[PDB]
Amino acid sequence: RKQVSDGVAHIHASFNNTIVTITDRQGNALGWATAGGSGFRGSRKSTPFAAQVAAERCADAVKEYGIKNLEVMVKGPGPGRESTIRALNAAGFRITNITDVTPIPHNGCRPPKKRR
Amino acid sequence: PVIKVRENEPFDVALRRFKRSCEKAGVLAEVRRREFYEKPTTERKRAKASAVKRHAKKLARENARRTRLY
Amino acid sequence: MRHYEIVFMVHPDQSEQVPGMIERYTAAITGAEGKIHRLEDWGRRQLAYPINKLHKAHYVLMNVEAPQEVIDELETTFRFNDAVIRSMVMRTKHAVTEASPMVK
Amino acid sequence: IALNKRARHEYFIEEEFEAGLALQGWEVKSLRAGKANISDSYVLLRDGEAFLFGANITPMAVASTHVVCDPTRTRKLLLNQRELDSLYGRVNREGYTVVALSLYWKNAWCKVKIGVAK
Amino acid sequence: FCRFTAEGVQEIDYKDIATLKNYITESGKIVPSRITGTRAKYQRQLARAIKRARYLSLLPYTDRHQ
RNA sequence: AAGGCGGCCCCCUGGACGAAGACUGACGCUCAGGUGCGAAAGCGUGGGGAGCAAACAGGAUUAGAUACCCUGGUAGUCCACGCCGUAAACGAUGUCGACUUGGAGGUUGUGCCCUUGAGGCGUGGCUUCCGGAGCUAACGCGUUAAGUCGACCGCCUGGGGA
RNA sequence: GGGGCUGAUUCUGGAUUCGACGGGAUUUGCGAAACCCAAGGUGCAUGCCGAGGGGCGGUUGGCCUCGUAAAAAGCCGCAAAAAAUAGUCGC
Ligand SMILES: [Mg+2]
Ligand SMILES: [Mg+2]
Ligand SMILES: [Mg+2]
Ligand SMILES: [Mg+2]
Ligand SMILES: [Mg+2]
Ligand SMILES: [Mg+2]
Ligand SMILES: [Mg+2]
Ligand SMILES: [Mg+2]
Ligand SMILES: [Mg+2]
Ligand SMILES: [Mg+2]
Ligand SMILES: [Mg+2]
Ligand SMILES: [Mg+2]
Ligand SMILES: [Mg+2]
Ligand SMILES: [Mg+2]
Ligand SMILES: [Mg+2]
Ligand SMILES: [Mg+2]
Ligand SMILES: [Mg+2]
Repeated sequence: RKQVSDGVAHIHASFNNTIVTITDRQGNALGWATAGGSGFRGSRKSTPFAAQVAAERCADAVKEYGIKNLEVMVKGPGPGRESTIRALNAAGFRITNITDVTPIPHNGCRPPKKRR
Repeated sequence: PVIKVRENEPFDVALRRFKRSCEKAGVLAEVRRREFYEKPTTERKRAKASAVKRHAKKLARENARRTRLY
Repeated sequence: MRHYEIVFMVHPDQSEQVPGMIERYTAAITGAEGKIHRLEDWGRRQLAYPINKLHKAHYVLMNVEAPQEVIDELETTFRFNDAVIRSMVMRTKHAVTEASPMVK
Repeated sequence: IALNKRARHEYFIEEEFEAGLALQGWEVKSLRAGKANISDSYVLLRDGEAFLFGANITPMAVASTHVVCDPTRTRKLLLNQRELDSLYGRVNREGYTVVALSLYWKNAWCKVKIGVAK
Repeated sequence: FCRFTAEGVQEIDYKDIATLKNYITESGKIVPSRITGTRAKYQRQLARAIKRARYLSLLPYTDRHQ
């Protein structure tokens, strides 16, 4: 394939599931791994251990493109905002930027009704 | 909150700096506040109750510490 | 009259038409027996965000005393002139004389 | 001469050291102007050896406002190798509030008599 | 210790972009009066100046955005 | 004024408040009937329709669950014209006006004093908290009164039935 | 068109911002990595090896110790100026 050097990480931690996706700099998603696919279902995958083993599955997924640099764009609230990039430090690609790309509307579309 | 790494700064320190920066810039707090639609009467009423408790503690600590208790 | 204050950004490829914009808008203001007080070309400037997929822009400030009809003629010619991306017209109470805080 | 009016309403002082700064002669034409400040003269003492914080350099500004001496300058204080071990151990734990008590001279410099206000 | 009352400025201009960058923060928000110390009238004129600079793209709407 | 009003810019426009002056010279207050404005939901006509979402469908929990919770989802929300005239339309406190110990702040002017640094001495308007005598069934209100009074208006005479 | 006023310290004057934080230098007095020097104090010992340790990470290329296989020392951030966790009950 095309063994590129730099990658970007996308950590879409939400309130139930945590998805890690190594893309390139340009935008094509190279590899991905989910905390729901990494060996859990239902109650377990809203814990940051599930996020860190999702990042380990993703390290398996792109330990062959020659990724030697990796900036991380975390998104959303929930479990795996911090322990996911802890696991990416364990995986060992270099981290330059740790940016937060959480979509905050400036009072835009109406959120749903409050769960009793 | 784009946060670079600087040289001779280990990643535990860089992640702590990102943590405290995102926390004080208010991403978690604002997603938890904009998850569900807090109806405008509950907005005004929660604000009034927060103002009541804020003024009440900031007055009542003097109104309780003006004496001895031991 | 009033004290309108017009500050507008021009497409960076049309940056050499801009002295023609200076002359034409000065003449279209002064022909209505209306004064014109200060006038600055800030030059090209890098933007905080891409406005219409574009990252440098040519800033022009002017402070005009003119009637409202020729001010609104200037506003529709700003909206129908392609070279200008954004244009603000702010009604100030007092007419200025001094220098802008950015040029220094 | 000068005086601060931030904590002038507020409390008194327990300790007195003859700790003046060595404020430079880039500000003589603003020293002999009258516009007083010893404003926000909180000093913190550390491995930088008694950094004062944010000294407003007298905005008369006769030097065409580029560089008179500084907009705000940090500067150190004139005490002993033993007194700046005592005050070192006193200051370097809690983020204290200290302040100058006056602005006068002994014919050479602008003398500061420091003190903490609990 | 409001700097507008400490430098006596009558009407706050919107093109002193460094003195507005003092009062926007790391994300592009507006630091409140609990953190600066401005009197509320100059805080509101400051907020209007920040909105005019943000529409004129002198300042950014958010530090992230492109 | 009440409902209410929240990015920025322009056009039209009402009101308030402050300062020294000037002026008209009781022109004032309240107001039955009468009129005007009056959130949201609703209706009519015609547009729009991203989100949200009564009705509705499916999934569960349940003894059943025509509900909460989940996945969808049409009215409606929105724009212009109208109609309805109702709300715990609340400060559960009609308007106007006078007099009566104080403190804490906020807000918006303004006078003076050396703004001698981000001060200090007063006068206005508006506004939230604590509280005195007074009052009150008590709670509490307390110079913005539920205090002491005056003018005019509205309303109540046991709970249901209603 | 000249004279006086700012070369701040009434000049025949010696740091005096007592000692700042870093100096190029000298007598004094006390450490073995400040030292000539013992077997001067002291013996199964020595210099240089290698490797591992506070709820978590970092820090001494070193504090402590060990020899054919894995263990005990000194310090920081981990919110206390408004703050972090739970379906099933009808009479
Ligand atoms: Mg939901
Ligand atoms: Mg008369
Ligand atoms: Mg009537
Ligand atoms: Mg409606
Ligand atoms: Mg309709
Ligand atoms: Mg119907
Ligand atoms: Mg329709
Ligand atoms: Mg639709
Ligand atoms: Mg009714
Ligand atoms: Mg209401
Ligand atoms: Mg109410
Ligand atoms: Mg009523
Ligand atoms: Mg009575
Ligand atoms: Mg009371
Ligand atoms: Mg009464
Ligand atoms: Mg009563
Ligand atoms: Mg029964």
